[PDB]
Amino acid sequence: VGRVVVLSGPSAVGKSTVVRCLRERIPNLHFSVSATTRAPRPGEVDGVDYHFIDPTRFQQLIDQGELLEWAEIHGGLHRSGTLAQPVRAAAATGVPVLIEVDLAGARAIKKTMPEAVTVFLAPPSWQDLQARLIGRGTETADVIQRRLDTARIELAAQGDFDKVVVNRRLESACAELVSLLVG
Ligand SMILES: Nc1nc2c(ncn2[C@@H]2O[C@H](COP(=O)(O)OP(=O)(O)O)[C@@H](O)[C@H]2O)c(=O)[nH]1
Repeated sequence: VGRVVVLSGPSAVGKSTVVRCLRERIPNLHFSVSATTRAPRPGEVDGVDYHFIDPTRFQQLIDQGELLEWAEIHGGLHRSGTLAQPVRAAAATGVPVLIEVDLAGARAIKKTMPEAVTVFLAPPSWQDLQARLIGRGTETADVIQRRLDTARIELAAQGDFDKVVVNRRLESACAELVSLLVG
């Protein structure tokens, strides 16, 4: 049976890098393909980038308990979420599964699939995260303050997760995640 790992963290401690490294390291890793009700962009392939479904069908899936989690995107322009069945089928086939979501999505997945392993990717320090959020300083004081407040709230509840991987260095953080996925 394949492990299911749920990767989350602060909304900007940086995850598309770690995900890329993980997919290169584990040749048959299944990266969960979310359902959405927006339309495809040119270049997007149904079943690969998203599972493109229509608003009516998505509501069916909600009511039948077929989403591990879902949310309204841009205040309800459309919806996106994680489908239970592909994840369960991949795991029963023996293939490891990675789900990458925001913190609210990860909290919801722990309820619908408790055997999933939740991992919070933390920064090596507060000062490290703060420097990245100031960045080049092209954002106003009010926006930066709001991002610093948001990060503190999100960091303060890393205890709800099963595992904390501290992102000190790409190669060791990615190594720790490989151990969880195929160990
Ligand atoms: N909770 C939930 N949100 C999702 C899911 N997939 C994508 N989203 C959100 O939809 C938004 C925009 O999607 P898009 O611009 O195509 O690229 P993305 O941001 O990397 O997913 C992001 O804020 C995501 O957090 C999902 O499976 N579940």
